[PDB]
Amino acid sequence: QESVKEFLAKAKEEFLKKWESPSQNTAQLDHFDRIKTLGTGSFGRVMLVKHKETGNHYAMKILDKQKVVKLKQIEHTLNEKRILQAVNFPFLVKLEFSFKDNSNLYMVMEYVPGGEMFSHLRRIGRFSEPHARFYAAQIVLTFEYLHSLDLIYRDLKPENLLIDQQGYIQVTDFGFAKRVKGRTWTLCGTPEYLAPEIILSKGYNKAVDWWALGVLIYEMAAGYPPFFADQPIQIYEKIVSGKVRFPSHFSSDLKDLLRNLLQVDLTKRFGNLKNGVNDIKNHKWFATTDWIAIYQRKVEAPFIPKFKGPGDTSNFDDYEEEEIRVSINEKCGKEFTEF
Ligand SMILES: N[C@H]1[C@H](O)[C@@H](N2CCOCC2)[C@@H]2OC[C@H]1O2
Repeated sequence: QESVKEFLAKAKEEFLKKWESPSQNTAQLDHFDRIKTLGTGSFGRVMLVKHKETGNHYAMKILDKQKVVKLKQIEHTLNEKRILQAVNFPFLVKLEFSFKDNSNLYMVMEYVPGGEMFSHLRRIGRFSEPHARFYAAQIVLTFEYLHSLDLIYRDLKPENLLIDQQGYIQVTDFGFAKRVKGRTWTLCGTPEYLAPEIILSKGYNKAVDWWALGVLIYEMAAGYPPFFADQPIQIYEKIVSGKVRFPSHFSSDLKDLLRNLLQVDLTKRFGNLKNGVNDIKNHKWFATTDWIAIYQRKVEAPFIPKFKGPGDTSNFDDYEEEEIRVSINEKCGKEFTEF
């Protein structure tokens, strides 16, 4: 399809230019006012901030350099920043500024006020198949783009997908993404979404992102993921068996797609065969999908989140508010020279 070949050829040209010449130190902390904590992890936090000169709102990710080294995430945090300053796609969150100081690394992204897809899924119960299909088509197009750049994403799940002001998806949380020619080996991701070859400590490739799409479409349509248990070891046993049971309300076309995405043998899995992503785009479950209209954002979305303005935080949840302290001395300077 010529218009798709030329689109992706140009996409890769523009990605490589920025990849080979990354930007650095494009703002500083006292250019912003702090508003609220939006999310936390074992080495970082995300805060809503407002730029003092322009008044624009942003999601500022703050990573603690000393905890990054301890949790062994140095290369991952350098992957994340380099990838985010080089990509450009309608359904990816854009990096606007980055900088560092004596204690922390900072990535400043556009703020999306609609909240995480996870919150909306749990409030509604499950998404109808047309509603799940609209979100899934945006993930297929985003993976077609990323994989053509030799990037793997490695953390697809509903908590990492935001719903925007037009009801469309924005993928965020690029902390495990990596540029990969061939195979890679790091153990990372979230237990319920891991493909069997990751659990078995094998060299793996972009097929793990297509497995995770199968898990996501099942979770959107059922209300719960296909493999669950109280301990990760029990989750892993179910995954590598891959025996999966489908609710009776699933359509026959949906069950067929999911059996081909949740294929335990990676050499048989849709998205990893000779025809690549087109085995997915041409599947009967997507027969009603206008792929061009979705990319151009001309389709009316299933619902628009309720929010009052660009600074509204009502769709995110409440976290303890702690300080952003910067040490008087520099920490881990050498390890993050390239950030
Ligand atoms: N070639 C072998 C593969 O494991 C399968 N193929 C994967 C590539 O695409 C189509 C089918 C199928 O099962 C046995 C044989 O044919």
